[PDB]
Amino acid sequence: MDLKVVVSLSSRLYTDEIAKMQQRIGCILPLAQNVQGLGLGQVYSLETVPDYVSMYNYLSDCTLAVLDEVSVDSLILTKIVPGQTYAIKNKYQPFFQWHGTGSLSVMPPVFGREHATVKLESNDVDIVFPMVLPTPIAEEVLQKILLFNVYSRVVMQAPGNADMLDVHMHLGSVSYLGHHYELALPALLDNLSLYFCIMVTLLPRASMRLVRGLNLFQEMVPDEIARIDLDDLSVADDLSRMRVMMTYLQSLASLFNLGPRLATAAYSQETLTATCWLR
Amino acid sequence: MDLKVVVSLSSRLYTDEIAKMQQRIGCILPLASTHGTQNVQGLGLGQVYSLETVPDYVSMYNYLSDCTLAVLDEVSVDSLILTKIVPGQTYAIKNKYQPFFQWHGTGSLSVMPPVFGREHATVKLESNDVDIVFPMVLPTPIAEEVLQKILLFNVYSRVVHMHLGSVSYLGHHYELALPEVPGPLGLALLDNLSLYFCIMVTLLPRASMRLVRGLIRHEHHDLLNLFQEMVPDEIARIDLDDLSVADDLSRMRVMMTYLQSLASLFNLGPRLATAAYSQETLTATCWLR
Amino acid sequence: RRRLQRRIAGLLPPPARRLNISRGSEFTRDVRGLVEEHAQASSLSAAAVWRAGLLAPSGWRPPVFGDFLIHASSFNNAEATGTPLFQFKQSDPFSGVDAVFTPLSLFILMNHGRGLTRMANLLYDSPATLADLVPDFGRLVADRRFHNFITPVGPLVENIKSTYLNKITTVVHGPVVSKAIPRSTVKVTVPQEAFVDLDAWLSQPCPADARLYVALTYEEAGPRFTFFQSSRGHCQIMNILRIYYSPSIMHRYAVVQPLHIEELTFGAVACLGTFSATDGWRRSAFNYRGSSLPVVEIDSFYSNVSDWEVI
Amino acid sequence: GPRFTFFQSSRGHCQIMNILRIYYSPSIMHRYAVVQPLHIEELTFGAVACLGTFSATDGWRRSAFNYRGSSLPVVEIDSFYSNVSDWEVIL
Repeated sequence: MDLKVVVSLSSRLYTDEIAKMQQRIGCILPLAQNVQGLGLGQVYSLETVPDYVSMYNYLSDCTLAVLDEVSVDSLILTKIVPGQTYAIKNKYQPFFQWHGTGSLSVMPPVFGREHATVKLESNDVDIVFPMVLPTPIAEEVLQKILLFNVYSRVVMQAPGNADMLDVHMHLGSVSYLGHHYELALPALLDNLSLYFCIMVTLLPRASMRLVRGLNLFQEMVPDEIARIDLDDLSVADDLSRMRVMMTYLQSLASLFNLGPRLATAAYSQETLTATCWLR
Repeated sequence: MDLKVVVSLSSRLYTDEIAKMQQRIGCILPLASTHGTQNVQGLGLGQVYSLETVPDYVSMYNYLSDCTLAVLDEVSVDSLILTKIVPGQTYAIKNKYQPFFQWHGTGSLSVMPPVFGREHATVKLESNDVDIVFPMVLPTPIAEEVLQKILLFNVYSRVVHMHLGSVSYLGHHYELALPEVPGPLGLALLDNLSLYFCIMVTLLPRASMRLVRGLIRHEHHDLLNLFQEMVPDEIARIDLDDLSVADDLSRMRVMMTYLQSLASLFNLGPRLATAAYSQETLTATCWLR
Repeated sequence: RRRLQRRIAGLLPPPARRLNISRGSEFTRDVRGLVEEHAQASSLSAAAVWRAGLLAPSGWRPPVFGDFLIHASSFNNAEATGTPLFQFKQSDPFSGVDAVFTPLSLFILMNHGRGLTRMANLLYDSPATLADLVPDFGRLVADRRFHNFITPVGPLVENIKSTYLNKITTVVHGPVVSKAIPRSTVKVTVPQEAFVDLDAWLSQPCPADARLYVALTYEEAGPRFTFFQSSRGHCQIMNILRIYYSPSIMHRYAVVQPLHIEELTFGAVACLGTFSATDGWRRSAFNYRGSSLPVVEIDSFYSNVSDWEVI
Repeated sequence: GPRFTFFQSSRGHCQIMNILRIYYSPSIMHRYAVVQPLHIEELTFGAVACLGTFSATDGWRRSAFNYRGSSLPVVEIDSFYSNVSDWEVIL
């Protein structure tokens, strides 16, 4: 079949734009054809706050596409389907090695906007690429950025319980299969940390309503501090609490799944290219 | 690959049934088998959704995620033709559904059992005494709220509740059918959620309570409106301790894998990726994600 | 050369049909050729199955293969073809050698420290090089992180023999076919003593493809590998194994201490592929020079390995 | 308990009795040390019997015996000539 999608470039590029595109040819790019909303760069603009949850929901909504050639007037890219495979490359300025890892995540880049972008000065837009990275690295950087947000908020409010340097000691670097990567951490990512925060502080009353739904067997295993609570609450506020509880828990749980999870078979470290099929 | 099953009827279709089927062409229908010729007795969701028993939609979720999926193209006299859905093939699906949920977001849709009432999708054949029910097709943000309302009426049967019963959509509000007792597998799913909550109530961090305390007292977000300026004493009595980093990171690793377990537990029913949804034709070129 | 021309004439896709809308009389012979092609690509004769071989290049796909380099000492060349291999995650940057595990070698990795035992210790008598082959086994099943360092790469299809530096070629994703240019079909051989059919344990919708699941678990005796076969989905089979793991939740109730997060986690499951649900599994017997064990034989496998989803 | 140990030898009966006394002289002291001969009949220690001859050159070429699942080492004596004899006590 035909799958070669052309993006309608109205403006002809200069030579440094060709250099900045040929640096990152093997990576993937999302989609909505038009050229303004062609990538994830519309979230990382100055138009909206760099929020995480709407970025991830757009990224799970929007299809992806890998590009093979770049010309000066036409952006040639092939879109992703679950049918066949494509060859993708890890050409991100935050570098990560695919040494035999069969799983790949497409998370929004929380390594900063400048670390994952291509800035088009002559063109109207400033495009970015989403982070393609192995899934244990992905969940690890999710943990170490989420707790960095929480532990940074707790020291903005009162640093008498946590310390910025001590949480930066353990949360400054991930380590997986020997490759010791660094986390450039300086607001961003406040919606997700607030979601997780209100969700884990709302789970005790949810678990107690669940254990009073249907006895001492499953009531023994909660700890004695998380067991004692006063059972005096009206039906309206508690109904709203449980509704928004399972709402944001569904958002959180589908968030901790990393979108359309790419899979690779043989990664050539010589060519930085692996066969990649949608999974 | 001519994937074209012919579901032959046992008896002759009447004219009002012909108009009722031909009004609903291109809608999602589940098959029992994938073999070259099936029968109406065994077609559709009517074998698991009967008028006899309680509507248990969780076993229907599991039947839908198990069984193959199809869309209807031809209804003639004495026969109707179905087209199977395989991964790797793009199909045209028209929004001909009586609970009008517009797919203007063009996100991932979800096949759902007709929780919104049998009577709008109980499409009737009096040729053979069979009641084909069409499963409802709706987007994912309405799918998560109908699934949480299904899981919440079972826990709020004991202890206003019209907000719990009816769905909250931006365009319209449709009333769905709620059974009082969910059934065997809905109670099994809520029991699995109960054991998950009773186990992971102690696998929660302690700096988030300091976060919600400092943010309710210091900088009230829009997202902190649910407490209405109220904190229990449980938050303080798990804030009586000092905060650490290693056991919190390990608790967070097992937390991410348990919330992945929660995600794939709540992910019920097949999910189809849309591509270039046409509002004017009311159809959407989709493949099975 | 003439044999090569007469063979390359056979392996040749047909030319596409033409419509000459511009001329008038050519449209007659165009639609005449169209009905001539249709009537002998539809009617019951040998001309019907003749058109099934041209394949029209969504129907057929060439599969990918996994080329890996191991030592010949960790491998037994006397095995049958469709052996589900388990690659281990290597921590070194430029290693080149990867720890693959046939289920017999996986069985002697399992039991050493704690018939399948007889066949496994008859093909893989030495436990020193293979327990040495992993960096650590007891702590890695103690921290319950052994699952993420085990990745499946599907069944073997062609093993080139070697005195040392053995190379295995396995189908990781897609339809399992042999690699030789004379064609053969690889039967996936899985030993019965770690296999079960889940419908024999359950005791009704006819599916398209019945999947094959592997569920490594952390049992109190040690590691246990189970090759599950089911009729259902991934999000379905995790619920089915939630019903099956009835003593596992009792063991999880048994550990009073919550801060030790090892014993709250009980293994992970992985979807290896999708075979023919109609042409079901057969029981076969892979023989060695000492014994012969019952081996579950699956034909027509379409492999797509899933991640380790934690129970 | 008893054992049925076999012996191949190219020597006479008169030599095989004495050389088996010499070979089993650790076991005579062993049996005297682990049990004490309170009664008369336990003073005896084993007996032999000549079973037959074969050519000493190409005898006892080793082989293997395979059952359904196992294999034990077996010995194999060619061109035998069975001559049984009576039980000469060894002590």
